[PDB]
Amino acid sequence: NLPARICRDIELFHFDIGPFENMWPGIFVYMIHRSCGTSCFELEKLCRFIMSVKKNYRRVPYHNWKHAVTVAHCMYAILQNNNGLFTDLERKGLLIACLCHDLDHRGFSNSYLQKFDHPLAALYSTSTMEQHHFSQTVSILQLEGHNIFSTLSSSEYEQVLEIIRKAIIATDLALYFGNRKQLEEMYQTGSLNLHNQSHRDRVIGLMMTACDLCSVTKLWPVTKLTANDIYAEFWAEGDEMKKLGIQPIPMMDRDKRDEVPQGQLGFYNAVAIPCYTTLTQILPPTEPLLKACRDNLNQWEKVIR
Ligand SMILES: COc1cc2ncnc(N3CC[C@@H](Oc4cnc5ccccc5n4)C3)c2cc1OC
Ligand SMILES: [Mg+2]
Ligand SMILES: [Zn+2]
Repeated sequence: NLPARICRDIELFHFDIGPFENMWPGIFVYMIHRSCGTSCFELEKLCRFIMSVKKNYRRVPYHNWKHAVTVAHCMYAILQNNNGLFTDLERKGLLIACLCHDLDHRGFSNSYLQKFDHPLAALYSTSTMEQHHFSQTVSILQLEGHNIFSTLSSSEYEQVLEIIRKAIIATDLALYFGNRKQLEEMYQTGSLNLHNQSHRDRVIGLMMTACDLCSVTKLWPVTKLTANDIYAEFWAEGDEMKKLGIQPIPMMDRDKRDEVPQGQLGFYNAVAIPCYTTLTQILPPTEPLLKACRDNLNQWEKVIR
């Protein structure tokens, strides 16, 4: 049961889940119980499911089990501050999707799997790792004693698996540019309709981006330390590009590590700032995510000065 500090701070968008792994299942149970009532799930089955999810994340620098529970926490905070917009089934699907959305990641991009000619890239030619993450989730749910949705009707099971598949695939950041461009146009023409399932699927895709990127919405010491882990994987991938005989892009080239601050400025301006600006226009109570992101941009601008 939750320590008082955590019961309080868990409600902040910039909560950090701490270094005790064994506290994370209970943090996730607490969130999904607070969002979806306690009858939502059988505690034993859900416990079994969380441990199996944990076991199928790898010990890589950034796309690991801590990233998964962090992305789930950001979704919890968005859903808690947007009471009555999403259904109980959407709330449960989206927290499950976040916990599962990088299952079995090895720390390499879809672009590297494609250049390597990995077998996953023949199986899933677009959104390769994300199609795999969703495949892993379904395989885990299919293990004995792991069907945390066994009390739903067949129709509601199929519906929640669809909420989860679309939410996982939307974490392919290649898809975010076009999604956010469509949402911005809907917002500005006043045509966005949350009753329209295609529009609602877009807003959930943007939620998934905002949660996947949320290191840039923590406080600066967290954001800066997290950036170490993000570059650790990118530089490992850049080494592997070099070994295939392909010069990596600068972000993946550890010899270009002095240009980190400039690369962060690029990212914030092209991706994170527009992402949280669009999200705040659609869901005004997400505004703290945007304010934290602007503060971090100003920190990277300070490092440059
Ligand atoms: C907080 O630091 C982060 C966090 C990430 N989380 C998840 N995926 C990331 N990437 C996926 C492929 C890449 O995608 C892209 C897409 N578009 C751009 C535009 C301008 C600069 C960089 C851009 N990168 C980079 C980053 C990248 C990053 O900073 C350099
Ligand atoms: Mg991912
Ligand atoms: Zn992720």
